[PDB]
Amino acid sequence: FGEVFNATRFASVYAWNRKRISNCVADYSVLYNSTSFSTFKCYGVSPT
Amino acid sequence: KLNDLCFTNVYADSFVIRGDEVRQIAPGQTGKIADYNYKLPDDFTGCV
Ligand SMILES: *[C@@H]1O[C@H](CO)[C@@H](O)[C@H](O)[C@H]1NC(C)=O
Ligand SMILES: *[C@@H]1O[C@H](CO)[C@@H](O)[C@H](O)[C@H]1NC(C)=O
Repeated sequence: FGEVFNATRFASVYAWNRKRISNCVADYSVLYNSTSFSTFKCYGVSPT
Repeated sequence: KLNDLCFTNVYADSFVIRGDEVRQIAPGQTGKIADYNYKLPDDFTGCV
């Protein structure tokens, strides 16, 4: 979560970036204090 | 239809949050407000 949501430089939208993720536990409660999101929407699954 | 109805068991809940967190005051939401602070029922009748 730290080099995805806390990267120093992001890409331009025309040359957008894609990154593989594997072999890791998805415990996002670590972003509760880290990162306030104005938008967060999920498709095909319930957030709960 | 609010002008033509009569209401049973009316309660008002009040609090203050950050602007980013307002989207979490809704049924079936995740995030720290909706997990540790204030939770709405899945079957909710009323207004936010
Ligand atoms: C949350 O982040 C703030 C700012 O970095 C920090 O002061 C606070 O101690 C953190 N809270 C915890 C214990 O996660
Ligand atoms: C993001 O990186 C900065 C760089 O020092 C750090 O201060 C901040 O705490 C980081 N936020 C995280 C890891 O949530």
